[PDB]
Amino acid sequence: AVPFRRTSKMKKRLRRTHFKLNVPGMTECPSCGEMKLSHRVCKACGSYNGKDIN
Amino acid sequence: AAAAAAA
Amino acid sequence: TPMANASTIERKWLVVDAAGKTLGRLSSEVAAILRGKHKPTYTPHVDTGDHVIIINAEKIELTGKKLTDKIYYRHTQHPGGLKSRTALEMRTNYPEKMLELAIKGMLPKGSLGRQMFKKLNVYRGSEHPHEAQKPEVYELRG
Amino acid sequence: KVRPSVKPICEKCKVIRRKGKVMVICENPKHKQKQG
Amino acid sequence: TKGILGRKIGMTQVFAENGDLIPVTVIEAAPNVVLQKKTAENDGYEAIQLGFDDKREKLSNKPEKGHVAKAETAPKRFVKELRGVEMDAYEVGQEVKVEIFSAGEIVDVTGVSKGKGFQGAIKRHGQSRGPMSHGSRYHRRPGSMGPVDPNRVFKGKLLPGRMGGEQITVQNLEIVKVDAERNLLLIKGNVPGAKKSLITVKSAVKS
RNA sequence: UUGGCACCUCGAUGUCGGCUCAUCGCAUCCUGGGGCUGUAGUCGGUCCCAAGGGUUGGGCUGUUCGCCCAUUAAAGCGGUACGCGAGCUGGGUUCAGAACGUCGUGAGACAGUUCGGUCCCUAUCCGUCGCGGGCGCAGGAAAUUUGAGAGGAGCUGUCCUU
RNA sequence: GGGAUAAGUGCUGAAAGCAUCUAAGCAUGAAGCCCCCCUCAAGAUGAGAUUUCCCAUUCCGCAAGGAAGUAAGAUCCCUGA
Repeated sequence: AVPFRRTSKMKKRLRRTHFKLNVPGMTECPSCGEMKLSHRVCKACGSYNGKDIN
Repeated sequence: AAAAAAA
Repeated sequence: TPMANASTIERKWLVVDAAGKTLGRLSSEVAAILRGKHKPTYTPHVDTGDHVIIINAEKIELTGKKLTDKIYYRHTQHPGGLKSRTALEMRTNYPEKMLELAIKGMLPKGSLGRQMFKKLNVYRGSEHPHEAQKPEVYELRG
Repeated sequence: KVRPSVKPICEKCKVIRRKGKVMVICENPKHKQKQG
Repeated sequence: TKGILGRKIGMTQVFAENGDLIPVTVIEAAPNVVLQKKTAENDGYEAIQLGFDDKREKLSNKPEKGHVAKAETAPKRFVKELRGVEMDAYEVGQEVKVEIFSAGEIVDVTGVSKGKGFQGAIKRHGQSRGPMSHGSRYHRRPGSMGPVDPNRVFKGKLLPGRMGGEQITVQNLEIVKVDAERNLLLIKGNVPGAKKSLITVKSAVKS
């Protein structure tokens, strides 16, 4: 449970290839925008298909 | 001897 | 100062018939052809060798009692994975990889060795599908 | 019997060399010897 | 040989001609439409394609719609090959039904087994369990990886992992009853897989 | 196996016996095929070819070993740091306490015996067991597939006819 | 259940006019072997094969090539096993 050798810079950067995170499913809000993530109520106008329900 | 009793 | 060819190599196609020769004596000549030892423009890092086609691989023969005594091993990465067959069974079913194992044994080991293995083409006799390349018949030196 | 000292036991024994192996055959089956 | 492929519904029990009680697996496996005939001069081997459980046009692609246009049928959910059937004996678009199997025959049943998730070595490999008492801190663990001298673990060391989801063939099952009206096959014994999964029933290798 | 030497390790290579997991070699315990028998048949003896598979549940003792009970087709020998403690237990060896016998004036000692006695580690890399993301496979795709190769399985008893 | 086999059992036969399981030619023969039973398998860079869709735009780069939109198709997001 003890590291025998230190990790080099290149192996660390290769391990950090998949550490990035993705862009969310964000789309144009039909009321005002911009923008609104899919299948959630818009935080700006408080509308959802298409009534102001807050 | 060689007793493994390390503390 | 001396010449060293690179991307100017002209590669020819040769047909070698294995009806009466050994496994064996022809395989070293084919490996030397594939390395490019017959050309004066040989450069050891650029693969100046040319293509060769071997036909009648089932007609190969080998002297002595090697038909029952010579054993080919194909050990896996598993314990107890030693699998063995004789030279008669390897010739009777499919002698193509018999000939390619001979050439791979006599070729150098490395990236160029795997590249020069790609120019080899071994077929069961006596026709090859490379008539579009117009290969010439090569006779063995002995 | 398999022994590395294959020898003719009696006068009827005959020494032969089947398959590169020294053997003795005889009319008596007790005298049958092989090596290797 | 002959065979047919379908969906199993569940298990029931049927007594037949005596007092004896038989565990019975119910399979919906009809109709199956011949989609493609593989030939040795073109494909290199002899086989037939069977399609089962046709679906809506919304769930089918344009290549899937064009592939079944030759057989004059709707696109189907399950396509598998049978090899080697008695060539030819079937034309492209002919319906294969459950009447090919009599209710005394011996068949081979194959399918994808039920998934168990990532499981330990005791359940996945049947390995024996360590003591729970007399000071022991050892149970539910796979074991020693091997000797010291190779300086490595040999390939094939049984370790925890995902169990199930693989193809399992159960050999020499017997048909109890065939239902031509409701497209049902009644098979003696247990059949691998979960409910409403794809089950392929082929004739056994006799004898 | 018991030894011999002291080449490697004393700025540490954890040492017995069990548990778990195994793998390999036959100088083969059974099963398979045979030769010779002072083999009438069953059961046997010896020597060949054969590692494919399988080779047990207890009582005693820390014990391996060994003896005994009951089976079995048989309860085979060994190697892998006398396989395996960053996988597990400390019963015995092998700490600090206290006794018995013996030796020693004595402090103390005893492969002589007995009672009791802290077993740490969050896995970096190679290895193994599973599951993904890329790119390639000279256009982009949805399906169905051949098989170069690889893994799994491989054991046998009893009864009736002849 | 097939094929080549080990130990064995042999047939026809000469070196050596005989004899002979062998030096040429044919067999038979084991839970060994290679298949038939099951499973993974074209990253098998040697990247295989069959069926069926989509089509051959625009703008630069005179050649190689590079950007934008899209068809077939797939994904982000959501309901779940």
